[PDB]
Amino acid sequence: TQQPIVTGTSVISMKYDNGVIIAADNLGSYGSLLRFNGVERLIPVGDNTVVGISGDISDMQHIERLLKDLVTENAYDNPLADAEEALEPSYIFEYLATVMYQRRSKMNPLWNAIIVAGVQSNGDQFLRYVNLLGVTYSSPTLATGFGAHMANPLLRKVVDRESDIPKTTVQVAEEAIVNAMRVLYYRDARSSRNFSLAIIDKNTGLTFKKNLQVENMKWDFAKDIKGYGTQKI
Amino acid sequence: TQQPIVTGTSVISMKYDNGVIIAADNLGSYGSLLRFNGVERLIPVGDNTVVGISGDISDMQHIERLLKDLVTENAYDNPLADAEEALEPSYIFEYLATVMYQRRSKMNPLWNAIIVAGVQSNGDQFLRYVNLLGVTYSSPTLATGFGAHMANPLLRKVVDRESDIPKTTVQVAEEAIVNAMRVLYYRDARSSRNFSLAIIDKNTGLTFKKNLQVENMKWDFAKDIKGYGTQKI
Amino acid sequence: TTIVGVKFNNGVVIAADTRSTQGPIVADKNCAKLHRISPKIWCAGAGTAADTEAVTQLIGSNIELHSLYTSREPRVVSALQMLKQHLFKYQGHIGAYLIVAGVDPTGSHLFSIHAHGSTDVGYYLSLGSGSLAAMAVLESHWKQDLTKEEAIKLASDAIQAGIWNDLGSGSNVDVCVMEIGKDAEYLRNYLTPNVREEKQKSYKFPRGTTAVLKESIVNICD
Amino acid sequence: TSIMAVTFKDGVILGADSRTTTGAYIANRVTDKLTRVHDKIWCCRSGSAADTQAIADIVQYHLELYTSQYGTPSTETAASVFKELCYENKDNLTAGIIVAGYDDKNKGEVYTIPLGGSVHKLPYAIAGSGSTFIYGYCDKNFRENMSKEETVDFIKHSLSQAIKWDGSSGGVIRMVVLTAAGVERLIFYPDEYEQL
Amino acid sequence: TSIMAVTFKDGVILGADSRTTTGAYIANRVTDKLTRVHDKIWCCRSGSAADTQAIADIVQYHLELYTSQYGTPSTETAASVFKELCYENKDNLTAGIIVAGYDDKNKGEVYTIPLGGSVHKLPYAIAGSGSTFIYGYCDKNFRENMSKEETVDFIKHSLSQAIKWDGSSGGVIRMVVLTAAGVERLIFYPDEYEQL
Amino acid sequence: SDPSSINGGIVVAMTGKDCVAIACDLRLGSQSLGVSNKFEKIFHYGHVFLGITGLATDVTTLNEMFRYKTNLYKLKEERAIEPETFTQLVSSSLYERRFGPYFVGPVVAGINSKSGKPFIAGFDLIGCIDEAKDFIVSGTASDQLFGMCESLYEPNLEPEDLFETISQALLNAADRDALSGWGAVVYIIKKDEVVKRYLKMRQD
Amino acid sequence: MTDRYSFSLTTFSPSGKLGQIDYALTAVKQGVTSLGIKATNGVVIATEKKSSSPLAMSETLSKVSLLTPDIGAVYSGMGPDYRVLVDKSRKVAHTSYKRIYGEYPPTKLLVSEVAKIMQEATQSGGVRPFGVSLLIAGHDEFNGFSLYQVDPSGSYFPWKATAIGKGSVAAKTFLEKRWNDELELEDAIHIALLTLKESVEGEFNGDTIELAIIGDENPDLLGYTGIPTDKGPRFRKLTSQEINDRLEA
Amino acid sequence: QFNPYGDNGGTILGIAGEDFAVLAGDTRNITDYSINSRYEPKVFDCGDNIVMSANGFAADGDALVKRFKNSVKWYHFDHNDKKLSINSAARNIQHLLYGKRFFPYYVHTIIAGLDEDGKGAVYSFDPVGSYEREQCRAGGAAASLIMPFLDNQVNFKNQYEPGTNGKVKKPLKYLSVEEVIKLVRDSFTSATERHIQVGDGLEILIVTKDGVRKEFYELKRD
Ligand SMILES: COc1cc(/C=C/CCCN2CCCN(CCC/C=C/c3cc(OC)c(OC)c(OC)c3)CC2)cc(OC)c1OC
Ligand SMILES: COc1cc(/C=C\CCCN2CCCN(CCC/C=C/c3cc(OC)c(OC)c(OC)c3)CC2)cc(OC)c1OC
Ligand SMILES: COc1cc(/C=C\CCCN2CCCN(CCC/C=C/c3cc(OC)c(OC)c(OC)c3)CC2)cc(OC)c1OC
Repeated sequence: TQQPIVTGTSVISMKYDNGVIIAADNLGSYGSLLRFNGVERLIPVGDNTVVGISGDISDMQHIERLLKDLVTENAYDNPLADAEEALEPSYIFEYLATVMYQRRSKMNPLWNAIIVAGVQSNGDQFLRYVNLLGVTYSSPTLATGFGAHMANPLLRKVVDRESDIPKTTVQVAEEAIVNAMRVLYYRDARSSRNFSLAIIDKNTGLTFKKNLQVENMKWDFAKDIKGYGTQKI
Repeated sequence: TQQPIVTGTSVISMKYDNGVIIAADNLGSYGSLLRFNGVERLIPVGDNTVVGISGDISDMQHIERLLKDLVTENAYDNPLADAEEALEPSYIFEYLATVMYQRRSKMNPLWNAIIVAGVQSNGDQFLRYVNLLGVTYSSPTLATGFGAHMANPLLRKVVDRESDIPKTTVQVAEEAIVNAMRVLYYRDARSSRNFSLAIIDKNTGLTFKKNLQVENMKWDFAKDIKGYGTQKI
Repeated sequence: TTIVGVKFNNGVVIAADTRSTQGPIVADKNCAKLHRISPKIWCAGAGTAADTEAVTQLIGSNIELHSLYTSREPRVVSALQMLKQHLFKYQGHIGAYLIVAGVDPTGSHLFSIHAHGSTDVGYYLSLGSGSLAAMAVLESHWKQDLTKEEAIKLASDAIQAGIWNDLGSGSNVDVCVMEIGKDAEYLRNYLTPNVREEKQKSYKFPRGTTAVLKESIVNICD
Repeated sequence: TSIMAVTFKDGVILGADSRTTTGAYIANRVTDKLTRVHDKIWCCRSGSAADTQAIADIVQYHLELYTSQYGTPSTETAASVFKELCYENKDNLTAGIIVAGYDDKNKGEVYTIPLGGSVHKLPYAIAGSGSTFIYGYCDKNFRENMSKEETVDFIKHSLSQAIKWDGSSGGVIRMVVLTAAGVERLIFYPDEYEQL
Repeated sequence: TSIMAVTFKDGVILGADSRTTTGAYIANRVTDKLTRVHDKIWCCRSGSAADTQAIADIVQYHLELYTSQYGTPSTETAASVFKELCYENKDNLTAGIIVAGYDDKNKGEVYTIPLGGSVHKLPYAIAGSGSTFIYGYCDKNFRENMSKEETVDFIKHSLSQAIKWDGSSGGVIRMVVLTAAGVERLIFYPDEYEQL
Repeated sequence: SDPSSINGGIVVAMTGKDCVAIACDLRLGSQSLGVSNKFEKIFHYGHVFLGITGLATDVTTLNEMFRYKTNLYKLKEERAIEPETFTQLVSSSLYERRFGPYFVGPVVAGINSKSGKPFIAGFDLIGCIDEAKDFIVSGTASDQLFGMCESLYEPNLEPEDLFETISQALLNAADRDALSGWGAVVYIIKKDEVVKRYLKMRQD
Repeated sequence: MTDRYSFSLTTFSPSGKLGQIDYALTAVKQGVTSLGIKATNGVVIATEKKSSSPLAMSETLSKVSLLTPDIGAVYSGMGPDYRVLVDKSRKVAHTSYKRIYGEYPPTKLLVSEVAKIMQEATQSGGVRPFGVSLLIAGHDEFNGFSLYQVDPSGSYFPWKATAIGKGSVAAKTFLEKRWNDELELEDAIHIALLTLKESVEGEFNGDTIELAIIGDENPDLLGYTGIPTDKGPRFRKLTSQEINDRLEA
Repeated sequence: QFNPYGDNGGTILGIAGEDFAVLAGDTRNITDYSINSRYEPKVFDCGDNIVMSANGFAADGDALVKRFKNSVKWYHFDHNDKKLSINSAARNIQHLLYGKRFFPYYVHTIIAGLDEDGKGAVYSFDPVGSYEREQCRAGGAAASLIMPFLDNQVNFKNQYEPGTNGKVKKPLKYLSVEEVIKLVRDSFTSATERHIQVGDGLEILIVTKDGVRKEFYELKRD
């Protein structure tokens, strides 16, 4: 039983016709002080899986280590460590969802919300959520923190249900994500302009974009805004 | 019932053969923040009286203007406001004391500690203290806050009983006050280097020294202090 | 309680007031607050008295046991490390606040330890309710390169400021002088400036004043 | 929020971010925190928006009534009406206000009124939650009697740092310039002050 | 407490103020918050003095044992040991540590381990209560690969500012220079840095 | 809810010339209710005397325990324990319970069978030792006891003079205490012999 | 790890002997001779500082050890077993005595405590008896001066004077015809010096001989002054210059 | 939050003699462990040969004293300069006090003078107005230290006639002002030894048919 100190905000994600996109900003807040700006909160596991993380950053760093070690040990006495027996996204998630739940059940949680994004070896897209409570669920869109309030409603307009996934291309889905990221930067006070994004496509593999910035911002209308109701100058 | 916001630390003072001295540093702190460095906390009323105020600085400013109103009103219908029926140190004290105890009694204190210093018309030294409870007392030395704990012991080494007062000169008195102000600067975390000092002498009248600095500090021995126990370098 | 430590040119001196208080009651007008850890490592204690003695004797015991093992004179830094690691373990619940000074093969040392386990180094230190009054003095009269006699006077005036100006402190000043090439010097009641005046009357009673119901011998032998 | 007012040769400039927040949610990203209580008397508001809008509204009313009776009020008087409302109602207000204005007799003036209801006349004044981070910066960079351009830059830089570090601050930097020439409103957008 | 470590051309420098307080009483005005854990690996202490001393004591041991067995440890290794202690005992510790070290392979390195147990590698880091006031200044004034006298000056100025504003900082400014040349201790008194 | 004050009781001890005295009231109450008028609070192990005020269950437990320990001391050391040594045994046994202590206030009195020197000492509930050559007080009326002793006490009082003093100090203090009284006992102790007198006091 | 010897290593033989104790006893007999003497006002214990190589250091070879500032011990037999036993002994004097009564144990009690440790090694699972015998000399306030012998069996006895190791039978016979109950400390030292001579095969000086006294209080050896009720240790180890000095007799 | 009350220490004592009365208090004024003043009188002449002490929370004490003095002056104004007899002053004081029954004067009050028959009088008060005439009363810090002593050495309690063995109480012959004063002094010196709040100085006001006399004696200053 604890409280988060250094924290990361929204992780957003959705799935398109041939894979998943997931994104997260590069900020580690310390209460209201925006302390660390070079914080990578997307963690790729091999080449078919990215795990995005929000919440306590020390706990994130721990989970990070758990994931490298999961990879090291999958290699041990496994000549198929990069073939029929590589880490699958469903394996990593079930692992993670298992630890979160045990940690909550010892009344000493990992203070995090996790989305695991990837493509399964049969081509299937994987997108599932887990948090400090051990609660898990899936949806064509998934987001944590402010993202579940602001990002989901936007992303859900591209992909409302299951049948929308095949109709959604990677161009459309990526644009939706970059938009949502801007909305989040408009309205969430713990967000940063700089973020990272990752595509996990079943033909092109893992593409990992970093040092992105939120661009095309509308602020101009602010000059025409004066006082708080009655003022004229 | 309130809580203080912007604050002033110790006011310290004593009486010598011919009058009194009173000192106060020029700072208003905002909790741990050392916010304002120009604050004069010695309020002269007339030329036989200085009033040093610690505690909440908004309440001090209020008290400060009460004092001006008190000088204006004394001079109404009074051809003797510049002699005989001029404001006396004890009058100014009894008033403040009255207000303090009244505010306490309304459960809405003037969040302060006041020391009234001056020379009465007959020649007698006046030195008395009142605080946010309306508690009052007199002693050959007086101090608020840290001054009570660190200044008073130094000052009582000079004036330890009433019979010591006609023995103590202004130079000796003024010496003690200055050393005390330095000790306070060494050891009070809410204090300031810059301070004001006022001397009210029965023969020289009011002498008010602003913009004094703490001088003659011993810091050199700090080079030899390494580690917190076993470290040699 | 008021305790101080002052380093001088060739040694270290510690002093303490003599008063022990249960709330606002003086329980012992004359107790010694100066504790031997080893023949030339002395300690001044303020806080929960039981803890001040118990922690001082446990470390004292171990310091002896360890110097017998190693065939070396005990070092002040070892009392320090053993005190601190013990206090730290107990997270402040052992209310021990200590000024530990002494001479050993490495020289002369002055440390302070707070109950939670933090330690400090200095040429002069104080602790206790009288801490601020004493420090006021120290802070005004201290200078490097004191003689032994100056440091005794300086330390002794610091305790005095606490006695007079602190309600938690009073009666007498104890001093201990640990110089480098000589025996530790332990001056119990080095100052006794609070002697009770003669009373106006004698309250000795006439014999038989008290009413008795039964009288009896007690058997204390086998 | 991050607010400041700085005096210079020709007058005085007020500045502010434009972010008001309810928790971590940015309720308004184009807030106007620079507030007119007279032609050449403006204030920077911080604290409870309700408490602080209401105080400004009352002060506007008072100085307007003052004006019709005794002509133009001094900056010092504007500060006094503020202090009076803030001090006597200290139990039920969370307001931290910087009052700033221009006279031909007096040039530029800055008063800060913090949570006390205390009042302080300063060559410059910072306040708001973002202010803590730029205490050092401003103390090293304020010079008296700067030019208008110097001063606009000093505020630009300070406020961009406050916005950088404090998440309670952000959006646009607004300024209001008060000189004999009159009243000039300035704005500065993210893409400009971020890369400084 | 005000502390920082900055990496420059020939390694890294650590700076601390020298004031330890309980409430408003300065219990020690000549504290040494710069703490040796290996010859060329030091740390900056902020938080509980008990916690912070106890943790450093332990790390020193761990690195002394590492040395016996595996030769000289990297600055990152020292960081991992601080981290392990801090993260694993986060319920019972209150420590913000800065870890600084010289090593010929990667020159000077700076790690920060704040409350919690996170570990952050950076060009420089600031921490302690005094740190909040100099965030704006440090960010405007840091550049990589500074000379040794520029880095002393940058640290002297930041800290003097930190001390000016934070009542829980003060005293003397202590520095430790970790260079290929060895280990240098610097000290600056009030009558020197107050005039800055 | 204040364990040291559920049952009430007092003990005082003084030194005179080649003698010591130790005395206690006889009350055991359950708060306001008086329960027993025969709850003696003074014990002996050889020529060493122990008074215990505070929580009655712990008083009894502590007395049984020092019986047990001082018996073993005798069987091994082949002598009786001395007051100085026993004081140390008391102190260290109390500290063994530093974090769940017995709620008592011990007082030790006795003459050193080798030196003949008179010895008294007092402790708090966790074992801190107060050794003084004048008087030691403990109990619900300890402030009363302090006031009385500080006025009534002279050094070097002969045994029968000392008896008058200690009695008047105990008696008059219990009378300003709602939780003490119901009888008193006084032990006058010399290396030669020991006398035990019950006192006549008000019973309210 | 996995100490599976929970059964006893010293058993009763059918004759009724405890083999391992006899053998330990035997290892003592072949040890260098050491002796003790009780005088009216002191005790002396003595032994031979038999250097293996002359490259070894004499001081480094301690056979005489302070246990308590009023208690010394010396031995014959296996020296490492002794060193270990000394440290348990010192610790127990604190742990079961100083930390409970606030004073050092009387000499017989510390002895029965060393005896306890030794007995357990003749009975606990997985251990062999200690291969030493000790003479222990002390002074407490109620028993005055005393001298005890403790054996690997756990048995101990008080002696006016005794000796153990190689030359014990000769030494004991010689001691018997020189001991009266009116020796000063100084006399008994001289006698101890004589008795050692016979057992010492070669060079016989202050650097080949070790000597201790349990005697008067040395307030010169206290290390501090100011508490008159605290006098010096009664234990004193003689210097080579001290031994040599009275070897002229 | 704001707590409207404080403690300033002090101990006061009143003994009603035969044709006299005394009311004494220490002259020390404390806050926690600090000394505010070593001389700050606490026993006042009020006129009409009445002395009063209001000990406890000092600000409250002075409010009460001031109001009562005012009551005496206004009583003259309203009743042809009639003398406010001690019993009437006592009833007056009950009403002053009870007036604040729901925001009490945090003080314990004693007054002393002579009744209408010339006999010595002492009245003691609650913080909320309850009162009694009394032979002698201590109030404040050390009251529990002094009260049992005065029980013994003034009312001869638990003293019986030598030889009767508790059959005849020792007879309570009453005391000159000079003896009463010795008892007061020894009570206070006993007080200042064992209580950290009592010390510095002793001011005694003596009420006779000839008016009010004042005496001062120093106390220990630690
Ligand atoms: C920019 O707009 C904003 C304004 C505010 C509201 C600002 C007001 C701050 C409130 N306080 C902080 C300032 C300090 N404070 C009290 C100081 C604490 C120290 C305790 C203390 C108590 C005393 O009482 C006895 C003292 O007197 C001895 C004393 O000595 C100085 C110290 C309490 C109140 C908050 C915001 O979000 C984060 C915000 O961003 C949109
Ligand atoms: C007879 O023996 C005595 C006993 C005592 C009672 C024990 C003394 C206490 C000592 N201290 C006084 C109280 C102040 N103090 C530490 C303050 C509290 C620390 C808790 C804390 C923890 C935190 O977490 C890290 C905090 O941060 C959120 C925090 O707030 C800033 C506060 C340290 C030291 C006092 C005496 O003086 C009259 C005395 O006579 C000499
Ligand atoms: C004298 O001052 C000091 C005190 C201390 C010791 C106490 C300091 C505590 C400060 N805290 C800062 C960190 C913040 N905090 C609690 C709030 C945590 C944020 C919860 C959170 C969770 C989220 O998702 C799980 C969020 O994202 C959606 C989020 O947005 C910010 C916030 C409390 C604690 C330590 C210091 O340095 C080492 C120090 O010097 C500056």
